[PDB]
Amino acid sequence: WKPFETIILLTIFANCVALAVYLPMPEDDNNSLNLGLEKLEYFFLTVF
Amino acid sequence: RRPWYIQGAASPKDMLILVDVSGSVSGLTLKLIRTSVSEMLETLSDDDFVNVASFNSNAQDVSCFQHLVQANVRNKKVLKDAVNNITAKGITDYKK
Repeated sequence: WKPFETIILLTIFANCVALAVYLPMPEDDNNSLNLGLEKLEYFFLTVF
Repeated sequence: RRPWYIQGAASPKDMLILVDVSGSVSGLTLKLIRTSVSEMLETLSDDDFVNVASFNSNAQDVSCFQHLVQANVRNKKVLKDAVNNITAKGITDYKK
């Protein structure tokens, strides 16, 4: 019943940026920023 | 690119060619890298020594050679044919 809905749609907007800044690379390559955002997925997955 | 010019331009060489075969080079830049390495091998003579390695999260020799070889027409043939068999897959590791 709290303002626990603007906390949630503001971390839903945070998972929309962790998808946009991801750079897709061919044949199984990565960078450091791509591997950082595979850690943020666990955070967003334990908040939702 | 003439042998006499290249001979009088500089001293002999111990060249090592390090070719990136991570996934990011796949496509056009790999095809250009293969043509580029063949052209680079054609500027070498019998007083230079060469080997072509390769790396993507692990570095290995591209060929059967395992050290610097004399860069005569037969050895350069081996290296060119081994370079034309290169594929691109993996993560990049400049340190290895």
